[PDB]
Amino acid sequence: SHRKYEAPRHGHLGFLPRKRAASIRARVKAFPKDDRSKPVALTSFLGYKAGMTTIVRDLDRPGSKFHKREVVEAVTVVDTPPVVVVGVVGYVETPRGLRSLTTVWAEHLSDEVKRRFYKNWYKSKKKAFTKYSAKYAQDGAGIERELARIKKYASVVRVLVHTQIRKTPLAQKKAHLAEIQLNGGSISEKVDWAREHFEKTVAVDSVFEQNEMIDAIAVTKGHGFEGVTHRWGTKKLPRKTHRGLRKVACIGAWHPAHVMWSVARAGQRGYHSRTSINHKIYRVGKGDDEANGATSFDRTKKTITPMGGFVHYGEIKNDFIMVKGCIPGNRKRIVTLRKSLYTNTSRKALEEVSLKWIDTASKFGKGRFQTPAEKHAFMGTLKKDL
Amino acid sequence: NGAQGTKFRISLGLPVGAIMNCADNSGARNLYIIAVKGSGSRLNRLPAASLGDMVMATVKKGKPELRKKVMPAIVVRQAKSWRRRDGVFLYFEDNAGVIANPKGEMKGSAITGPVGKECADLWPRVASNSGVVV
Amino acid sequence: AKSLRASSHLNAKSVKRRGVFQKAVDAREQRISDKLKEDLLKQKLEDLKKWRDGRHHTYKKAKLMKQSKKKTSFTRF
Amino acid sequence: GRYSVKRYKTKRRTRDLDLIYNDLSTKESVQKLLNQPLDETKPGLGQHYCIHCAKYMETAIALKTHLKGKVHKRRVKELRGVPYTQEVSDAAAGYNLNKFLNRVQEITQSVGPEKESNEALLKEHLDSTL
Amino acid sequence: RDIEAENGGAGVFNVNLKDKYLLEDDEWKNDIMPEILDGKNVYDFLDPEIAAKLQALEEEEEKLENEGFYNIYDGFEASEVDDIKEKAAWIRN
Amino acid sequence: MRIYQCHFCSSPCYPGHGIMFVRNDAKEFRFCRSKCHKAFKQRRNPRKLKWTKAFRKAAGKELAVDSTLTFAQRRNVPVRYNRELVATTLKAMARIEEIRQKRERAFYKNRMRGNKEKDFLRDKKLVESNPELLRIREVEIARKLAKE
RNA sequence: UGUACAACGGGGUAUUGUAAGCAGUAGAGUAGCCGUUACGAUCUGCUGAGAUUAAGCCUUUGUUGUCUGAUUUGU
RNA sequence: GCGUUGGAUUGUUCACCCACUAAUAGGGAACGUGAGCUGGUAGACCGUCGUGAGACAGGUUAGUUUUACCCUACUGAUGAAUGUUACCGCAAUAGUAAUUGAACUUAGUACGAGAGGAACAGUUCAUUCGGAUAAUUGGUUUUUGCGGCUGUCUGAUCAGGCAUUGCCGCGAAGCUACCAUCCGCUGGAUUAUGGCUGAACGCCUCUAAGUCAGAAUCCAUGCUAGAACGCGGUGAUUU
RNA sequence: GUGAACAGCCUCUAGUUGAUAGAAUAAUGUAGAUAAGGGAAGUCGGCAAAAUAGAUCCGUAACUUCGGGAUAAGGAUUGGC
Ligand SMILES: [Zn+2]
Ligand SMILES: [Zn+2]
Repeated sequence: SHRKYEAPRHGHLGFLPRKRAASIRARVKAFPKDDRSKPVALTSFLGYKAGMTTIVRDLDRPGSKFHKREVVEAVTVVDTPPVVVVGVVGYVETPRGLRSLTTVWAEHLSDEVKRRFYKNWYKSKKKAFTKYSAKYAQDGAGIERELARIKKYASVVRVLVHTQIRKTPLAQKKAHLAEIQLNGGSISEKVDWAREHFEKTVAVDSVFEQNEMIDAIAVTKGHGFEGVTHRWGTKKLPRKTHRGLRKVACIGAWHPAHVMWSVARAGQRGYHSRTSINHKIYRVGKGDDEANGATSFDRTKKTITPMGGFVHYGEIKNDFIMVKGCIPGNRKRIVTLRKSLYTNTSRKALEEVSLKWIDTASKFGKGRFQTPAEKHAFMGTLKKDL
Repeated sequence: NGAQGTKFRISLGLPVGAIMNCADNSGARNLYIIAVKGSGSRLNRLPAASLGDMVMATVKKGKPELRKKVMPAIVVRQAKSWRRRDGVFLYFEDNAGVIANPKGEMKGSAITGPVGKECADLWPRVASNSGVVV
Repeated sequence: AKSLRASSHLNAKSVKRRGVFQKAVDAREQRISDKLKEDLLKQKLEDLKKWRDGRHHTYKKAKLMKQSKKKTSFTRF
Repeated sequence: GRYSVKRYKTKRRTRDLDLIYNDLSTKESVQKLLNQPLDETKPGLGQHYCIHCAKYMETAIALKTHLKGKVHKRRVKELRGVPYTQEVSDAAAGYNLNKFLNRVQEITQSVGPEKESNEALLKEHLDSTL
Repeated sequence: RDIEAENGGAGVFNVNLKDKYLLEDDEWKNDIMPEILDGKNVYDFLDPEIAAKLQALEEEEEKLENEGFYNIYDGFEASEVDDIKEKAAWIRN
Repeated sequence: MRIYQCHFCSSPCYPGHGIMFVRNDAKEFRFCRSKCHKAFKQRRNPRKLKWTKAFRKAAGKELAVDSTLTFAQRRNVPVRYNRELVATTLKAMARIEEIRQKRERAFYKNRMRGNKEKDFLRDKKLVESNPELLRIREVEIARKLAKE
């Protein structure tokens, strides 16, 4: 019958099946549409999530009620050391989909990507790309033939890059590998760009800058086998109901003969692959230049990394991207930053964000001091000193 | 309408069935009844609001001339933990209540004790009748 | 209200895009290309501080003959 | 846990010794609260109000037994010195030192013995009527 | 109103709250005042007459540096004292 | 942006940190953390708790009055914004902090002098107390040096 | 068989709230001795001291030790 | 396509009452005998009747069914064999999600004797829903981390044990809350309807052949999984 | 020993250390516990839980078979030396 009281659904049927993702590194499923008028440009970048922090900003937002007023905001920090290019792939069009017809790799590669190809590195002879390096002999007939194949056919060009995990404090030793699309024009020029860029790095300043809205694609923080109440958001039955109270009691009065795909059962919560769009970059900071965490308003020399470092992460000795709010994934993960897939008709993607202050206090507790010098000055001289 | 400005969001402290204080000398001591204007509609959920929110109420304690009579007016103190978009969390000693007409104009002419910053910015006549903001 | 996929709102957005937003989107591309080229030149400056005929032929003919003996080919019978 | 949670709620919040200091400071404030016209809602119908422990008793004998007690003496021995304002809290950190020191010498000179004499008059008044 | 109409409408035009301000030098229009330093706040230390009080502070500090402000037991020489110390530390352990 | 002081701990309260309480006298009490907030709720006396700065300054720990501590006066009458005046103040603050820290270290030295005399007298009493362990020490040292 | 890995330790960060021991005359009074000694909750000082600090915190020029066991796989 | 509430009333409700709201639309899959969970036989009393045992025109009160460990379905999780192993990818099929209200300005303008009083374009924020997140705030404490308390025991001090985690306070980390924060789009074809050309029918006609616009609709872009018998490109191939 | 107490908690004598074990710490359960602001909006129904609780002092209404009601109610206190 007709339920006597309408109410919305519990959960979203588009984010199904709620299963474990098939890879720790979420897979980019769409890059922006190419305009062959414009220069050669990467469509994406890789990074490692490193905690969160708090900032204050001076908001020039006309129409709003914080116009010409200060605003506290959360931000996420991604360690974004430079990315190394190692290959090219060409993707020809077919009436089945897109097909790869050739992949070309570089001459020399790092132990990191070799470790990625390997699964027991400490026993192997490490014979991965020996014959390919040999194929990189006098004139590289094969290399040039496959590159010319990509220039002739293949329609669209992606570039195989890897990270420099060696730079992070992470204890993994193994780099991630990813195809990132080139969105400029002239397939010939794309291939020439890649050919010139083998064995060379691309920093994050050369892919993004401030006031840019980017998308984060990642995997979300597995919690494991979870029940209905916390996995979909259902009510709880009052108390001491039969066969428990953290579940759906039943379907009603009416009689089906099956259980539907729509009735909110138990299972995995988390480790799902998610794509969260339109996060505004607030700072593209650089390790070469200290006083990253400092500001025009502050003038207090300090890096963004808080006292005692981040929690379950080390220090930021590298270039980093600061975005506002909450991205998917937890600390120590691999996130891909993509750029927006569409021109955004919101003034939010035009306002030149200006910061006043960044919080470099300890996240291993209730932090009250931004610097150990401040802690020293406030506490005063202790017993151990003198 | 009647208020000057947008629907801004500050945490909810005052569900239906909550007796809160009146300290002006219009005659009332207390405010109870049902209704909250600009409240959603969800199964099993209570109408509860603040942000200088307008609410329907009766005098549980006060003069009989205005007991037995439903009336609109506005929250000025809450005692829940509210967040200012400029820094810190704020909270008051208590809840506070007090009386008005649907245009935002007050039956009383002066307010005792502090009144919320955003409540006064949203309701002009509260700011004129209040001597103490925050 | 007017939905997300309302024709009028989308037309208004379409008119806004060609103007003040695409200029800001196109300036960033030139900026970032100018940075990308210098990140190459600095790496060069640091460097100056010091058939397919091999196996595809055999592998593909063997695949095709396995396909034609097992009759498991999409195009050939 | 439950004891602190269910005693020190902001609903059941009491009256912040700073203000009791400012009230016992002057003559008119103490006489007003000794007079305290008949209120139907207050416990003792107004009268029988201790100011140190800001509390309405029912009766004169309940006031007597309150004054002959350590709960009263706790408060009188807490209220002798300065009241610990934000002035103290920031002068400790190196902020508005001179304001704090002016307040301190002001209490030491003017306001201190004022309040002490007021307390003594209160005590002998209560002991004489009771 | 009309400058708004020229640049952009009501909700887009970013007015400069400055350009109206009255200063000694006009070239410094687009400056910013620092609000916070290491732990301190600039507005608290900012007086017109601070350099003279700092000169007095330095005079006082230099007087103290000349004064005695920044600067063995009989019966035991030094090695006797060290022997007693180590014997006592051994005894406690 | 401002840096307030905790009503209890006298510590800095940065933006996005702590809780504020607004008394009926229209008076603000902001705390660095829930520890100090809950102590305020329980009506503790911060001049009796040893982990505050008020207890310290009242007891005669790290000093309370000095010429260094008068510069951070609150200022309710402003000034014309001379950037030269701003730049002078920026250097002045750094200099003042060095001077204050040195004077603080001196105060701590003045407090903790007279401790080594006491420690030495402790050790003297102990060693003159307990000779029967010194025999075990002598014989074991001799045994070890004869062993090596 | 390496800027390798681990167990300990060091440093930083954070939580708590000022350790054990010794002394004082600071201590409501009480007794004894011609003001003085004994008892004495507690207070004051050495002492933001002492303790804990990854078990899913950060860091390491230290000490000590460890690094070829088993099975299986061919176009 | 998306939503269609919160409550009062059991001397009763086959319903009504006042509020909030954009709105508070109707129904089915049970009631075409009988099927989740919850309100609405044995004892006893009053009333009507009966010679009586007892029955009832009634009314009141109290009053023990207890799966799933099987198959299927559903939800999540592995996995043999398709030369071995590893890496990067394609996308058939299936699912799909965003919603509503207010505010500035347009403008006290259009319109109007007056009283009153809109909208497009440009902007800002919130309601319902969803998905993430843990910088901050709050909650949580076997960190049994620190300290304290009662009673008892270890001769006293120290350091500890027991009190079904003994009790009190603070309590990081982790988990977590519209109790905290962040984010949530744009192309083609169409309905009603309005039209162009134009016969049928020497007038005329949006229609018969053709054709332009047009709805929160449809299909796609985008998001989720990835055929375990769907696929490609690529690295190594055994003293 | 605490304490009004053969209550509850710890201990001496005497006795026992028996009840299938090991590793992890998902959901759902069984037995408990805490929770901001609001406080019965929940629900047939305040079911359950919470709150109160010992001892000293003050004080204690209607009604009453004059015997009671009555620990009515409602209030001030509790350590150590
Ligand atoms: Zn009192
Ligand atoms: Zn504090």
